[PDB]
Amino acid sequence: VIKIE
Amino acid sequence: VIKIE
Amino acid sequence: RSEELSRGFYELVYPPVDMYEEGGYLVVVADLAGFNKEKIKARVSGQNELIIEAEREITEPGVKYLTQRPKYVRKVIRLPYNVAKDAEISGKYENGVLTIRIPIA
Amino acid sequence: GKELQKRSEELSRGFYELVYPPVDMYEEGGYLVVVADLAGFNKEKIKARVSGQNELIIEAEREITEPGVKYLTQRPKYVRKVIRLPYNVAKDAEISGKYENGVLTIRIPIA
Repeated sequence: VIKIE
Repeated sequence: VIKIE
Repeated sequence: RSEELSRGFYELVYPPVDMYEEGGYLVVVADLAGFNKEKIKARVSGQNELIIEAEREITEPGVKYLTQRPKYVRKVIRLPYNVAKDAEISGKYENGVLTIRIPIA
Repeated sequence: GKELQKRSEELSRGFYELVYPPVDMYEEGGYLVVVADLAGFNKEKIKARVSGQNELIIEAEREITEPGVKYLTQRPKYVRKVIRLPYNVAKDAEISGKYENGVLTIRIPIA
């Protein structure tokens, strides 16, 4: 899963 | 007219 | 699967609105992300119509493959209670959500 | 298409759950940029991944509790948008994601 900053 | 805060 | 709708299509259904009544208030909630707060113009017009209007500059340098996000927004909301002409209506905008609480008389 | 003739009341969370969020996809600076209007979610609930080499999958879940008399119910509780990318994403690609002002912006390196 893409790390949502 | 309505203030969007 | 991946069927891409036209921007013009989204334009006619943007934004999604929830309207409901609790505690003597008509609470209007709209997913309206990516706009400037000072460029969102909402008002109740003629006792029974809530009009939400917004404009934004969409700046995307480079080559477009998909474009669905509208630049202009306009949604007239049938209002149930023909709210009072006089009362103080609240308007907040956070996390892209526009929440408008309208008092009923 | 041509659910445009329905009136707003007749459009439900289910409809918007099919077409949301609206999305812009462009390349600049050797980067695939995917911009989405996903207002009102918790960033620790937004789940984006590239499955295969070609498909960005944007998933998100939120709780909506609106006590009182319902009149309009259009905002999605769930979202699951599948977008086919015009670029092959490396498995080890460093993908960034930001959630600001209700907007999810995903940058994918291609060049």
